[PDB]
Amino acid sequence: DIVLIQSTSSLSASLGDRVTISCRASQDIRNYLNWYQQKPDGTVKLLIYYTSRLQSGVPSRFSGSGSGTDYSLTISNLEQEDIGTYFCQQGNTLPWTFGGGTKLEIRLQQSGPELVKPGASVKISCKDSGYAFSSSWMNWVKQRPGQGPEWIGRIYPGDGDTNYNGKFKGKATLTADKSSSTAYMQLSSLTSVDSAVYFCARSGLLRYAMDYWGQGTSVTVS
Repeated sequence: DIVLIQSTSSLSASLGDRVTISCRASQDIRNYLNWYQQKPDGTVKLLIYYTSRLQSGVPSRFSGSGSGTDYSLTISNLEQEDIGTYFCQQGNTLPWTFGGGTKLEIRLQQSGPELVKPGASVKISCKDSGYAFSSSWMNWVKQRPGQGPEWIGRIYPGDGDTNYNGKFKGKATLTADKSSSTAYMQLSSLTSVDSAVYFCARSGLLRYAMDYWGQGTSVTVS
């Protein structure tokens, strides 16, 4: 599996400062590198895809560069709304993998939180109001505090096709219901390591770029 490293895990700067965050891959990822921004409230948005393309709506102060194994994201002049944690993600080879994240500071409808007993199981949902639910891939991502997110797998509701990250094949079961435009993920035999926030994130135009995100579901093992 490809490993992504963000050598700076935390950085503080001043408003107006130029900021540049690095992402290094263990092997050539052929520019299939995306950047996500997670606000302090936990919401996630795709900011840059395919190394340098800005998602619609993203301010021009954001830019991405790189090639081979070395990539970077730059904010030309920092604004308050840019505070949060940035994660790079490669889309060259499955399973998709993310960097550990870089927290920056100033110097889809998912189901509710669940509290589970050790060894129990949970089944969380993600409803898509978009018309392309049945013709898009619904991905699921795990995020533990301060850890690099992990891509769990994906399902194509159109025909039920699934792809799992080997690490989660015995842990997660993905299903979907086209009639209600809802995707589900069942997590089995939960351990303390399974306590995390789980996100559903859709991809379609670019399979390796998740352009629509749910707000996340916090699963806690007691």
